[PDB]
Amino acid sequence: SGFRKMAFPSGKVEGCMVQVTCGTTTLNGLWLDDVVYCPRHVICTSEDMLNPNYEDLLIRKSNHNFLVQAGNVQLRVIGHSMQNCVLKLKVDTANPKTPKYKFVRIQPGQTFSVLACYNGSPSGVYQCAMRPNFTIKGSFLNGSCGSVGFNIDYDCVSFCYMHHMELPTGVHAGTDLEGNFYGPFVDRQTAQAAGTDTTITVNVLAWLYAAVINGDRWFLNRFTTTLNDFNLVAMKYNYEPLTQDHVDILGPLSAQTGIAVLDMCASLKELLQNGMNGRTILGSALLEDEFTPFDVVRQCSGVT
Amino acid sequence: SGFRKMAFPSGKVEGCMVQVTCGTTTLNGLWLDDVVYCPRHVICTSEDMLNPNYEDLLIRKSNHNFLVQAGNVQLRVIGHSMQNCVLKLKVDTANPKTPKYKFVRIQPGQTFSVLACYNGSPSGVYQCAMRPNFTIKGSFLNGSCGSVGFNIDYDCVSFCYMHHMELPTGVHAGTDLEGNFYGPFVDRQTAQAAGTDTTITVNVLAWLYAAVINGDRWFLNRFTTTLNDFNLVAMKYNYEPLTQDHVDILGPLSAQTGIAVLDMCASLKELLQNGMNGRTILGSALLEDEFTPFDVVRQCSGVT
Ligand SMILES: *CCS(=O)(=O)N(c1ccc(C(C)(C)C)cc1)[C@@H](C(=O)NC1CCCCC1)c1cccnc1
Ligand SMILES: *CCS(=O)(=O)N(c1ccc(C(C)(C)C)cc1)[C@@H](C(=O)NC1CCCCC1)c1cccnc1
Repeated sequence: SGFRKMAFPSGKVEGCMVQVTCGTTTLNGLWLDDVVYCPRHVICTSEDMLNPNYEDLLIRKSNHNFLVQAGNVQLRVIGHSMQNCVLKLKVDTANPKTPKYKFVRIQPGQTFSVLACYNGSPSGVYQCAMRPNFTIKGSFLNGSCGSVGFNIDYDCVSFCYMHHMELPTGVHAGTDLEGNFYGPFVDRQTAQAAGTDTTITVNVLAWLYAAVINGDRWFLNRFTTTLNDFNLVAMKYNYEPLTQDHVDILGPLSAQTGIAVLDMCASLKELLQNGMNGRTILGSALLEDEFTPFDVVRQCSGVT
Repeated sequence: SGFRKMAFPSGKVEGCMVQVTCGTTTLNGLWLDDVVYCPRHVICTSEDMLNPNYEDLLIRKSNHNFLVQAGNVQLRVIGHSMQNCVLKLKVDTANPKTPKYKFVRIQPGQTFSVLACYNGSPSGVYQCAMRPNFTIKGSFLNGSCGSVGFNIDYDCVSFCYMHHMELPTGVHAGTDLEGNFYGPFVDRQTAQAAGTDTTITVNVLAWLYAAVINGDRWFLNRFTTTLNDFNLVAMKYNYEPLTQDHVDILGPLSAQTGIAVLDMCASLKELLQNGMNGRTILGSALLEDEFTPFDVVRQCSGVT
């Protein structure tokens, strides 16, 4: 019993975080095998941050320009290349602590653990979701860029996020580890605004199923509904359209609670139309949408 | 910028979790040096769980009765002793991964990271607080007992909590690692109820300071107040009395925001008396009290 925002164990990832310094800017890098990954804006000075030419900046630069430290260990740079918005530093030493790892590009609504780091040193771990506008509401201070988001599947670490920047909004944008930004963000000091943030409807339903599983079931109504009828009310409150994919994915939770997906959709409709009236669900006065159906299954099943 | 429920990196602790089996019951144990710590109710059968005599149950038991596994590694038990509600198993092999560790008994309101485990295998990490009634609202399924709560100070792991039981309430009770329960809980299947849970006032103030630091400052009023005047309204809403200790501890946050502790107390009073009116603070429609002043400082400072 109980339901909490739960992050994956960070142990496998802790051993992969290095410090990358290039002149004045210092940030975090990911050391996997004989390659160190970090945001390419490590080569920028506050002069060039307004509209940098990264290809031209990287040309004015050789291996020994870049300083990599793993604690009290200095790594020799054997090569540098730019992959989109990510710098790849080839180093002499393979990381002895390199886990079985994949690079994955996650979809909006999917969740991952962030190991927040400063000077290649892990400070904390928290769970967060890829917002539909391809931002994340994370916790990053200066020097946090190069902090990575990841999932653990079996013994295999899926790296899905590398932190690059804060938008004047105060929310966060980053890349997959192939250096492609999530959303339409560029690595320059320019007027960038995220789109209308919608609510991840399939995640809220997952969270309501978690509430039912943990005895909190006051919001359960005596109605049902249809996808069409529901999606009309979803659009109204800036909720993501609910798909036949999403109903299928909620099947396990539906089966274990004996509450049909459409019945829970009717219960959600009433909450959107009538609010909570000072009531709480799993000790939240708001509807939570940063839990996937898989997050809820894991925590309500007991998956290692 | 940004503010999240952040757990410590779990890496140092991941390497200390073993599986302890004694007959039918299997749970988690903590392997530090040549000692394995686990809840003593591993020696119980559902026969004796109603009113066990643990001294008499432990007497009907020798070293080879207890099965300890570190993955695919079976440890020889050289000794067993009972320390209050904790079993201590002396083993042949010292844990090579044992970190610098302390056992601390934390005070109500203090926070710690929980590494939730099943079969000595870490499943997830989350932050939680010692409630004033000495319970925690955690996330534990069957087989989670022996899961530990900890803080990281410098490179030193402070173990403060070992999970023992769920109360019919659905909240959790456990011990320090010297086997003394937090609160008045006993390790038997009996009608145990936690006391009136109060709100950790000093934590809510810390959280409001975090809100101000992250630009969310609509609730800031044009009044001030006194400890006495405030404590009268605190008692009314089941909030913990605010001490001259607590005001001193909030000093750093007061200094950095330029908001006197008593001004923030006046802002809190209005929220308690008038509610939020459908507004949010750091994206919560409720007042959060599971962040200490030190948690807020760490996350708003950048402490590794
Ligand atoms: C990653 C931390 S940072 O301090 O390096 N940082 C940052 C500065 C400049 C860039 C460029 C891409 C422009 C070279 C990236 C990242 C800041 C940050 O995002 N600053 C922005 C600049 C635009 C206006 C809003 C602030 C940062 C601060 C806190 C957390 N992450 C990043
Ligand atoms: C620790 C998990 S458990 O399944 O072993 N567990 C538990 C059962 C019995 C005990 C005794 C102390 C009575 C021997 C302790 C722990 C349960 C649990 O707490 N069960 C209680 C029994 C009283 C009535 C409410 C349930 C447990 C379940 C989920 C999470 N933690 C513990």
